[PDB]
Amino acid sequence: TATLCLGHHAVPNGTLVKTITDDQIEVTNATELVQSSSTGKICNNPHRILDGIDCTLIDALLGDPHCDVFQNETWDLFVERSKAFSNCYPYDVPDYASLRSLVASSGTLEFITEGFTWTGVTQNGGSNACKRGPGSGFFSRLNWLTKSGSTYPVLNVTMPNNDNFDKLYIWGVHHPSTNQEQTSLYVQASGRVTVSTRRSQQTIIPNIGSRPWVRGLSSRISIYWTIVKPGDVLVINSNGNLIAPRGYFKMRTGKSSIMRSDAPIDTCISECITPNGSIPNDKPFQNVNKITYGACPKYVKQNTLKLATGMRNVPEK
Amino acid sequence: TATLCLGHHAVPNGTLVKTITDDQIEVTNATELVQSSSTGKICNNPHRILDGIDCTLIDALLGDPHCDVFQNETWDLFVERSKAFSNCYPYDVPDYASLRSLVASSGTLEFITEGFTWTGVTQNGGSNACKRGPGSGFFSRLNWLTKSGSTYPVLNVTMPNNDNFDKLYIWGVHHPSTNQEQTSLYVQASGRVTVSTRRSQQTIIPNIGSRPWVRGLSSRISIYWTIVKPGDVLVINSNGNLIAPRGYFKMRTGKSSIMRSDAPIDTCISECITPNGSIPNDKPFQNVNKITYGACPKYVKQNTLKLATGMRNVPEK
Amino acid sequence: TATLCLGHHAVPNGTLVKTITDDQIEVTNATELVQSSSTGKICNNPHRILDGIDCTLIDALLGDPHCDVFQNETWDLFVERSKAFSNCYPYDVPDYASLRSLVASSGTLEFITEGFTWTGVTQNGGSNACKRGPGSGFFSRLNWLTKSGSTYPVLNVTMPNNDNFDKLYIWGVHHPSTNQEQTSLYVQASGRVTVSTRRSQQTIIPNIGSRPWVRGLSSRISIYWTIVKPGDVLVINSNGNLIAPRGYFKMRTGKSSIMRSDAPIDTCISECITPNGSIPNDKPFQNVNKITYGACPKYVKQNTLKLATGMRNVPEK
Amino acid sequence: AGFIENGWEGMIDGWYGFRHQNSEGTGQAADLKSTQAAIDQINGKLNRVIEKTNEKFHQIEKEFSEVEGRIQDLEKYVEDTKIDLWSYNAELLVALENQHTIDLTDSEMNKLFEKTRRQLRENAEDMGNGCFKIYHKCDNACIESIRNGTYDHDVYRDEALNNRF
Amino acid sequence: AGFIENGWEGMIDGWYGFRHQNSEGTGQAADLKSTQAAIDQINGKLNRVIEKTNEKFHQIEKEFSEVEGRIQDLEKYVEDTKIDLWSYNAELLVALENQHTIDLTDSEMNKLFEKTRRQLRENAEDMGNGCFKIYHKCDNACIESIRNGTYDHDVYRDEALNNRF
Amino acid sequence: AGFIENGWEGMIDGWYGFRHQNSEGTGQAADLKSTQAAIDQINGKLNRVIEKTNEKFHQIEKEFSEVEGRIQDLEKYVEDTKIDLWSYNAELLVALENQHTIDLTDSEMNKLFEKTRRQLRENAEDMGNGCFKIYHKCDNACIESIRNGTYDHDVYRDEALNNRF
Ligand SMILES: *[C@@H]1O[C@H](CO)[C@@H](O)[C@H](O)[C@H]1NC(C)=O
Ligand SMILES: *[C@@H]1O[C@H](CO)[C@@H](O)[C@H](O)[C@H]1NC(C)=O
Ligand SMILES: *[C@@H]1O[C@H](CO)[C@@H](O)[C@H](O)[C@H]1NC(C)=O
Ligand SMILES: *[C@@H]1O[C@H](CO)[C@@H](O)[C@H](O)[C@H]1NC(C)=O
Ligand SMILES: *[C@@H]1O[C@H](CO)[C@@H](O)[C@H](O)[C@H]1NC(C)=O
Ligand SMILES: *[C@@H]1O[C@H](CO)[C@@H](O)[C@H](O)[C@H]1NC(C)=O
Ligand SMILES: *[C@@H]1O[C@H](CO)[C@@H](O)[C@H](O)[C@H]1NC(C)=O
Ligand SMILES: *[C@@H]1O[C@H](CO)[C@@H](O)[C@H](O)[C@H]1NC(C)=O
Ligand SMILES: *[C@@H]1O[C@H](CO)[C@@H](O)[C@H](O)[C@H]1NC(C)=O
Ligand SMILES: *[C@@H]1O[C@H](CO)[C@@H](O)[C@H](O)[C@H]1NC(C)=O
Ligand SMILES: *[C@@H]1O[C@H](CO)[C@@H](O)[C@H](O)[C@H]1NC(C)=O
Ligand SMILES: *[C@@H]1O[C@H](CO)[C@@H](O)[C@H](O)[C@H]1NC(C)=O
Ligand SMILES: *[C@@H]1O[C@H](CO)[C@@H](O)[C@H](O)[C@H]1NC(C)=O
Ligand SMILES: *[C@@H]1O[C@H](CO)[C@@H](O)[C@H](O)[C@H]1NC(C)=O
Ligand SMILES: *[C@@H]1O[C@H](CO)[C@@H](O)[C@H](O)[C@H]1NC(C)=O
Ligand SMILES: *[C@@H]1O[C@H](CO)[C@@H](O)[C@H](O)[C@H]1NC(C)=O
Ligand SMILES: *[C@@H]1O[C@H](CO)[C@@H](O)[C@H](O)[C@H]1NC(C)=O
Ligand SMILES: *[C@@H]1O[C@H](CO)[C@@H](O)[C@H](O)[C@H]1NC(C)=O
Repeated sequence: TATLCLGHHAVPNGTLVKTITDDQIEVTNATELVQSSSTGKICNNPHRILDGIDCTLIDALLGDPHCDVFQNETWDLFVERSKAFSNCYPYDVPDYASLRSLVASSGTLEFITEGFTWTGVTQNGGSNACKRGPGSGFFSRLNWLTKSGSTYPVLNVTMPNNDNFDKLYIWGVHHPSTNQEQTSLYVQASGRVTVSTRRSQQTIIPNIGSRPWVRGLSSRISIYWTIVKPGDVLVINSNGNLIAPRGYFKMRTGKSSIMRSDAPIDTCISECITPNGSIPNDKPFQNVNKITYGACPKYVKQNTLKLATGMRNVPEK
Repeated sequence: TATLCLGHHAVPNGTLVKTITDDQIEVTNATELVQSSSTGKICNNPHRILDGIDCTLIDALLGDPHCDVFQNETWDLFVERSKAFSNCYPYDVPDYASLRSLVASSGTLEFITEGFTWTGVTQNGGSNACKRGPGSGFFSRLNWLTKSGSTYPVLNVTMPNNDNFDKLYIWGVHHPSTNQEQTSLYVQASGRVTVSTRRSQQTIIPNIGSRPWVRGLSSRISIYWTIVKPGDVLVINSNGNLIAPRGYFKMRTGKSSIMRSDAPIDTCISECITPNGSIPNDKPFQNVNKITYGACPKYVKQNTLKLATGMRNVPEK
Repeated sequence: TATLCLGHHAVPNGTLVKTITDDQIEVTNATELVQSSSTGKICNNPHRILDGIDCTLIDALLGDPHCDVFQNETWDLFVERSKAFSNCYPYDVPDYASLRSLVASSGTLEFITEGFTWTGVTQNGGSNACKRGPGSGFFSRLNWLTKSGSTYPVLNVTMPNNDNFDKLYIWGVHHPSTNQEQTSLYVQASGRVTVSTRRSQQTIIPNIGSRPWVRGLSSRISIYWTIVKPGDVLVINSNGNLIAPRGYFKMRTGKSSIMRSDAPIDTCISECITPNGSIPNDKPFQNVNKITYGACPKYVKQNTLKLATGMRNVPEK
Repeated sequence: AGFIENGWEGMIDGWYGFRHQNSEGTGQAADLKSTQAAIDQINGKLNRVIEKTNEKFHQIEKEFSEVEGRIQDLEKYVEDTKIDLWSYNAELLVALENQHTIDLTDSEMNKLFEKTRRQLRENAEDMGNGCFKIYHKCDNACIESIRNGTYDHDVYRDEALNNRF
Repeated sequence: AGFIENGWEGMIDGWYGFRHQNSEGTGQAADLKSTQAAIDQINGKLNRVIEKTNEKFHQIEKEFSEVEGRIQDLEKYVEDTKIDLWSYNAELLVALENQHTIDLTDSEMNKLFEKTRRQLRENAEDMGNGCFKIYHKCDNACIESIRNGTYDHDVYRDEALNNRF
Repeated sequence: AGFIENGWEGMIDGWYGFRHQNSEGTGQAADLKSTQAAIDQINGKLNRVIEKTNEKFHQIEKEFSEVEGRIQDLEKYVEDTKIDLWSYNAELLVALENQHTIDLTDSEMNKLFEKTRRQLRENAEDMGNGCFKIYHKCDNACIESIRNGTYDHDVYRDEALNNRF
């Protein structure tokens, strides 16, 4: 006679996995399905990464003197840093988060200057709170209009959209610290700014008073925006406190976004970006972050998941 | 001896399905779980479908002269068309989307006229921008109040809810194009409209100025609404620019909704409506649209899913 | 020879469960995975439960005379009752729901009085609509400022945050019923209240007019709030209608929340609270409610789910 | 097995069955009990066992004609999240259901085989091709007795064992 | 099998076991190793293997007393979406878990049967009713030897084969 | 089985295979068809069978530096809901996939065993330890014939049955 024995391989040291019927079963091999680490750096390929160094996207949009390098810049991902700071005339943006989202998803700061004509007013006013070069200045994409001589007319300007794309207009309203400023700056006891299209309008009333001092100023500027579609018309009506647009930003649609991260950017390639740096995307899940951009693994709570890649390991003994 | 062979059937041409262990396995039969097509038409049964032909729900609500056919109409589903247009005094609705949602879910335009008494004012003013018949007109559910003789009193009117249901009041505020209109129309340099209940109030200040011309007018009307519950009271206070309610809409709860579609409506029966037309609901999933109404299959990305309805197909060879 | 029979146990009366291949299969034993009932009572352990008896969280926050017992109180869960009512000067809170959420999640009404100095005005005004003791009164955390003698100066007060935590300030704006009240109360034809920080500002304009009568008053107070972070500064500017803060609420982060329930509270222990009372948390699912607090089972639609805890039951016959 | 080597394209009166060869020639018949059992399990599964159609009415807007900011971003996010999760559920469910259909139908075939093998006992051998070699003369009445569960192995052992050994 | 024909309502000392008849009369005993194995798999499954209770605190409002418009519509939508998905997970999970419980307990029964069959080797025949016919005298000590895994088939073949053939 | 008692730490040319002892001494060889079948099923499963990576771009904000009220509460709620559901899917999926891997690899081992048993027919006995006792002289050429599916049981029965009985 003869003996024919059937069997399978085993390994000296296997690994444990979980099944429906068993909490821990040893298997010959298992792989890891959760990516739990990053390189600590953001890769600059294949996506276009724009490092706002000390700028926020809104300061870059408005034209803060330290952000002059971002004029007409584009990105797939705009990266904000914790060290970013503003250094211009103090301002606020009602619904800041929406404007930040609109610009971030458009993906561009391409700006086209338009021939707005403002008559009977002094154009291009600035402040020592926004120095540009050795003297006073202002945001590069805004025009601070003030009285001319002893008057300030009601401004009524029309700017039609005869193009085949949407135009984004950024404008604002000045808020003087006192009654003695509003009548020396734009000779008006009660200003108003109205900006409208064929479908909607926004009217803003300035609010006089001292705020905490920021960069030497107790006054503020509020930022507002409007979108004009092809065939529509932009109309601006004001009797004081207008921080006029100088033109429009071209709007786009696409894959562009924004992230907050202090990670450095390097010469490597990775499709998945998290605020902790780029991660591999060769696993179905990750627990590095919830904030991701690009071709990323799904975020899960688990730090580890082991998937058997082989059979039960039963040692010889 | 004898031979007894056991086996199973096979078919000349089977179909492929996916399993956990196999990417493609041939089976005798398989069914399709994703509904990927529509008839291109909306069925008028069992649901009540209201085709707004050239009307939007809001124009039907306000009383645009082309929408006079929708007075006191009801629906389970209101259908808006891409060809719909407005043709009345130009207007805007702050938070348009919420009003559209409220009315759509109520499911009715039933309107009850109330005995509001407006004294010292001229009632029923109209415009050539909203012609009704051969002459001027206005929205049928609104009352444009203007000066009487040389004055305009402050209007203070009270309308209690002694009923057992909620009342929806639609009202608005006029926005003149100029200082020379507001003092000839309702003799007032600065108008205000305040509408309130025992729980909340809304005060609107009119904004003077020219907007782009729509149907010959540079002026606008803003639409606002309030809901008065049983036991509450409606109070209206104004010193100019009031587009008064003429009564209230009766509010209801239920299955009613709204959809945007250019699909035609026909004499067929289907429980599931999508903007591409009605679809069968005999499959658990569909990929026709994400916008659905009624007893619909779940929307999935997949264009196809095959479910084996039989065993593996192994041909004789 | 001999017979050796192999088999398994059976029970006289088994239970039915559902599987992938069978709609109903009898098994020896099965357990219930859906918790479908409550005790009808809320347990006061391990969580700290604060029964607002006739108070809402906002009345407790503002200082309604019936809620004086909740001063400096804390909770893990604040419980509102359907019988709760207000009994003070009539008020409204724009975005009521957000303030209710902020306070509920902070978990405390700890209040610190600050040395605000209001000069040229009369402090601590009250009303017969908010009686405290036998005479007139007001909300305990607010200061109603009115004219002094024949004047009312513009108030400009600064209160810096030099602490290491966020400060919540509650303040409001008075809305007189008439032009004959606003000039006798705070001698001003047009009041305004501006409250600001280094990052944002709020300016409120009062609205004159009669509202439905509540507790004998046709006038109203609107409630607003602001948060001042460490290093920031609170600035208040007003020329009339200011219901001043008396200090700040200390903000916290944590597990605290709010629930609406008419269930009584008792001396028992339970980690899961629903508005129908506490429930056991020894099952993975529940269908008692969707509103839960603490270590609760997941809410499902199903009233029952049976999980086999044993084998198929096949009776002897 | 013979049911691994192939199926029968010539079997149309059921899903599972028998084919035979004896002194009277050849023949075929479906087994209706295993055919119906496989069918009942499948018809159940193809029905609303773990899922059903839900009826929905008023819902959020899913398409937009304007750029709005935060609320619209959240509405889109919520809808995309819902779709990804239901698309996942559809893939997993179909692959699980198909895995179970293949396994239940292969098992019904193996059950019929074991059922037959123990009826035959020692009077037949498993040839490794889904067939049993019966070691005694077994005419058409005998084959039907095996097919309907009434074969008595005790009246054949004396012949069958002589032919096997 | 006999374990398909029925279970034993008279077996209370375990889940799986043996029943026998010999020259000393009849008897019964549970098999504790297969009983415990089935129990351990089940007790694991009934525990937090793929799910656990999460502790939640402040959340969105889920009930409303007023008609608000878009935000409320989105809040309701988000909550309904969550409930439909968890209700689905509960149906699929329970049906999968029950499918696995039935399959693991049927398998433990079949494992005991195969285990017994190979201990007996050629000294017994499978009668098709979950029973083995043992072809040699097998007294109560013999039956326990089979039950505890110590049966030596080599001391019985000479008798058992004479009785089988 | 012998494949339950243990695996072979000495088998490195495949996953499943044969080990033998005969008159020429001992030896070992992997079975490549069952090894590859187990591998193909696993490599498929480890790939994007029921799931794939989705590419996402602009999304909602998930972290906040300020206390905002209702919108922020809803955004957080939506994200937590998404995470709990995907975390659940990951637990269930991995446990199901691991359950299927163990079951398919145990089944491939049992298939090789049954395949061998029916090639041997009556010329061998199952010893209960994953081994077949072959009752005829079977040299290295014979063992390879069994291993590659060409063993002819009809040329050995006359010897094998004399040794078995
Ligand atoms: C198994 O791993 C341990 C460390 O966890 C090590 O000490 C041991 O030597 C390893 N054994 C083998 C056989 O590789
Ligand atoms: C086991 O899986 C790992 C991946 O985690 C792989 O690197 C390794 O080569 C595999 N080993 C075998 C024996 O296939
Ligand atoms: C931005 O692009 C426009 C395109 O017409 C061009 O006119 C303008 O000069 C560019 N500005 C900068 C800073 O390059
Ligand atoms: C108002 O208060 C600020 C401090 O925040 C102070 O700097 C400013 O001079 C004050 N202005 C008036 C009107 O007195
Ligand atoms: C990176 O991961 C850590 C957890 O280890 C987390 O605390 C941190 O917030 C993540 N990165 C950022 C900047 O979001
Ligand atoms: C199978 O389908 C193909 C077309 O895809 C057809 O050409 C072929 O003739 C069909 N074969 C049988 C046996 O029906
Ligand atoms: C196979 O399934 C289809 C449904 O896709 C059905 O129409 C057809 O009749 C079925 N055929 C058989 C053989 O049952
Ligand atoms: C609408 O219904 C009310 C119910 O009282 C009725 O008075 C009114 O005349 C109806 N209007 C139309 C257009 O039918
Ligand atoms: C304001 O500009 C518009 C063009 O949009 C024009 O029609 C209107 O007459 C102008 N009005 C004034 C106040 O000059
Ligand atoms: C109908 O389906 C198509 C995809 O083929 C889609 O583009 C379209 O938007 C759908 N219908 C509507 C009007 O939503
Ligand atoms: C089974 O339960 C029914 C009630 O549903 C009862 O009448 C019957 O007597 C019970 N039978 C046994 C054997 O316990
Ligand atoms: C069956 O399960 C229930 C829990 O529903 C338990 O109370 C009972 O003791 C169990 N019975 C057995 C026989 O284990
Ligand atoms: C609330 O706590 C503060 C802490 O400084 C204390 O000054 C104040 O008196 C306390 N108030 C009450 C009602 O206990
Ligand atoms: C305004 O109407 C109310 C009733 O809501 C009344 O009590 C009040 O006296 C009226 N006031 C005026 C200004 O006549
Ligand atoms: C308690 O459960 C019932 C359903 O029986 C439900 O109607 C009720 O709303 C729940 N409790 C509360 C107060 O939410
Ligand atoms: C089985 O078939 C035989 C031969 O045709 C017949 O005599 C017998 O009565 C049948 N038994 C049953 C239960 O149908
Ligand atoms: C098995 O049972 C027999 C008879 O009772 C006894 O002699 C033997 O020692 C037992 N063996 C074990 C391992 O329990
Ligand atoms: C199987 O092995 C034998 C002995 O080595 C050899 O003669 C035969 O040709 C092989 N057959 C196949 C199909 O490889």
